[PDB]
Amino acid sequence: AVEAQEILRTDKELIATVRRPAEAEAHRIQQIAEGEKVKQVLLAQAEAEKIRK
Amino acid sequence: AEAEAASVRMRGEAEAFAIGARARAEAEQMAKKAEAFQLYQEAAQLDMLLEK
Repeated sequence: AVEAQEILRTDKELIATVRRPAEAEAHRIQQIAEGEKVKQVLLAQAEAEKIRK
Repeated sequence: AEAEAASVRMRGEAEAFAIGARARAEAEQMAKKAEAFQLYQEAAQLDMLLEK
């Protein structure tokens, strides 16, 4: 029974330790990727119209 | 970029107009050169040859 309670505790600990940080990291990566994509698109548009003019 | 393009456009247009100005001046200039050269006899051609 000691080890069964330890199983439950380590399940919850692994959740709080790696499962949620993984989701937070995924959200951070996709947010930063969105920012970088918008920045690159705007810079490319600026360069293109520079070349056109 | 727009400012640079306007700068290039205006400077190029000005220098092209200046080229046209010297063009007209040089044409009206050379017309009289030809007119003057028309009145050259053998003495004048001899002078040119002995100067060159």
